[PDB]
Amino acid sequence: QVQLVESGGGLVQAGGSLRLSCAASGFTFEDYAIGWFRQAPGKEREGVSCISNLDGSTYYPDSVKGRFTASSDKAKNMVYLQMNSLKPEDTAVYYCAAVNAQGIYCTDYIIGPYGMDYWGKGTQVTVSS
Amino acid sequence: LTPAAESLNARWRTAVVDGWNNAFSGRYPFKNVSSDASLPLLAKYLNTDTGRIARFLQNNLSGVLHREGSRWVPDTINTRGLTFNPAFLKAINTLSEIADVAFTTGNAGLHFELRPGTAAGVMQTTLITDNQKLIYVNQMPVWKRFTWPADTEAPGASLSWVSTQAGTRQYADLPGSWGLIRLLEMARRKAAPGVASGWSLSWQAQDGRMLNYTLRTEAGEGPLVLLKLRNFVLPETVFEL
Repeated sequence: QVQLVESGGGLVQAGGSLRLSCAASGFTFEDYAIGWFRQAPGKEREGVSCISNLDGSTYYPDSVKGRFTASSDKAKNMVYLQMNSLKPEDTAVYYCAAVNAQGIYCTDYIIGPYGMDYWGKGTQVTVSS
Repeated sequence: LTPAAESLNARWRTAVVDGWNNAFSGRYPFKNVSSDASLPLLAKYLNTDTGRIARFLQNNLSGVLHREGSRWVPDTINTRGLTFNPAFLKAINTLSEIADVAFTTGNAGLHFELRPGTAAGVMQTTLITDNQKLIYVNQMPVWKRFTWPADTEAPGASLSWVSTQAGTRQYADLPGSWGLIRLLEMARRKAAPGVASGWSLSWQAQDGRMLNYTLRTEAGEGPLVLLKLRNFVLPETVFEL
């Protein structure tokens, strides 16, 4: 069984930085793409990043592009989300998710309607002003 | 036109066009009507090698029209009394692509995959084609392989959904051998970005919610290729002035 454990959540001041970690286990790391998603109260869940361990492709929507960077560590089976210049709009529960990377590359469609195969339980990120 | 060009156009009409029109006029997919075109009869016309069309092309046009894979490539150079009708070349290449994708065995038949998509306010979806069911629950998508046509006493396709605010509603129920094709036609379709051999399908349900799926094909447009027959006209001439 796949396990995805998020950590690094917490309260941060606007303009500050936060690094999220997704500890992955129970799958061949190289065969999967890892997506970061967020859901805030009174908002639909949305994709914020995609990284494929299979082809190296990445995707970020314009809302976070240039501020958020996803990276993959094959040595530790971890995926990080480095969040810089944090805004109040970034407050949400953040989830990491996994999807079979065979036959795909990271796009808005993958972290949009396509659907994920496995989900983590999520970590709270609160941006304070 | 020269009499060689003229008699070739007349042979094309009597040997092929007239019986294509008799067999397929006022039938789905050619016209959006309840009566279905016969798939075995359509195979008899457009089969890659044994089809009535391929046999006409080989017997009459072997010196000016040649095969290249699933394509028919014209060559009227050095036959100065002949210029192909562009609608003719386009029609035969449309039919050759359909035969290449859906008629490899000499009969209708292909495999494809569907993956249920997600959308705001949609809790569950059920898509059925020729008694093959894809039931999407718990935001748990899976790729499922399908056959078209599939042998069943219930041919056709259906789509239903459960919104976050109501019980099950039926989007469409399309009976017959073309049921899947009729259903696909109703979706908003485009290449799925980042999905190899992938197409996004989006049906706007009666409550305004989107019923999303990803289609994955084995070759070309897969079952979407049959939509090229919608309003398709076999031209009355091979050669023009």
